[PDB]
Amino acid sequence: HKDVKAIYEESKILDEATHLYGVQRSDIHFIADAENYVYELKKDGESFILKITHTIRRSPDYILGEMEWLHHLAKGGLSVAKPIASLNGRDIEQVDDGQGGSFLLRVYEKAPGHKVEEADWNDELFYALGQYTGRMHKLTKSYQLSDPRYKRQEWDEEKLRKYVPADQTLVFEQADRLMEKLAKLPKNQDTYGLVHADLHHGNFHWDQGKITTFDFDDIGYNWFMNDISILLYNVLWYPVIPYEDKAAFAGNFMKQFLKGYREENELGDEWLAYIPDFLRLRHVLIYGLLHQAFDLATIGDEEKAMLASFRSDIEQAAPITTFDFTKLS
Ligand SMILES: Nc1ncnc2c1ncn2[C@@H]1O[C@H](COP(=O)(O)OP(=O)(O)OP(=O)(O)O)[C@@H](O)[C@H]1O
Repeated sequence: HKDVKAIYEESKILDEATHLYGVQRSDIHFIADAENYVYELKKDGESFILKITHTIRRSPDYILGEMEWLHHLAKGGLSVAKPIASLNGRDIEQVDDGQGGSFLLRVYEKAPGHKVEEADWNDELFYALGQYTGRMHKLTKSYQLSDPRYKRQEWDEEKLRKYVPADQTLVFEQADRLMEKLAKLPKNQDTYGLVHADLHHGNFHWDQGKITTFDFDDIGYNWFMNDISILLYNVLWYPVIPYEDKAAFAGNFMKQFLKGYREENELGDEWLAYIPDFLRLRHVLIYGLLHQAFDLATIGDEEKAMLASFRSDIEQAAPITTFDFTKLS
């Protein structure tokens, strides 16, 4: 982001990171610069990830909410990429930028193992995901926010009039209609809570059967089942091995997943009926995301094809898959 780029002096800030985490520049290796500057850190045969944002993008209060939730999960025995306390004991280190803002550094453990590959993509993985997500939801039920200042967002706070062309009347009607239905869903301790909100196979590592999640940047309050539907949406979108039949792959994924999940959390079967609304809601979000990403002026025929496919799905309230999830009772 250009306002942040304008301020960042990588060598100056990374020297701070050296003073703050005890890892020399030699051992700090650039990885990405999208929503954070991301570096891998290596020391004593161990690996860590360092992320850096800024106050122009995120408040420390906000990120402290994430840190608090990770601590709770780790404390309860869930394998997560734990934040690493700086030499001053902090999970977030604020580095003054010299002009009234701060860079926000944080370091996490590098999750053991690798992103899943074709040999790992099978019913045992989908079962394991189910077990792991069930443990996660179970543990979030006992999470106690320490103060309202660190409070994360509600399900409907990250719809598309800001980013979509204002003449797409039918898009907004369907989306409005969808969000109004969803607002009426019951929220209680056994249906709704702080959840990861962005589970896919880019966001976890697999190490001889053991899952560890990372990228908790966007955690928020949401329904347990929507947390689950977001995983489903992503695995339907970019599976590691392509599937032949969408509905039957959706059905089997959720069968394997729910068998594992039922070992670890009790979520009422009435929730199954709302998997297709939640898949549709994620479709709406993506469509809004692609309008923010795309410059409609400089966009080719393929980008417009993508946009068109999404647009007619939304407009016609088309199911993302035809599988009937109520049969997995
Ligand atoms: N705690 C962590 N443990 C292990 N790997 C991590 C951790 N955090 C981030 N990564 C990995 O380091 C990089 C983080 O980069 P970033 O989140 O900016 O990119 P991404 O959008 O996830 O993926 P890509 O850049 O490949 O499209 C990714 O390759 C990510 O999978």
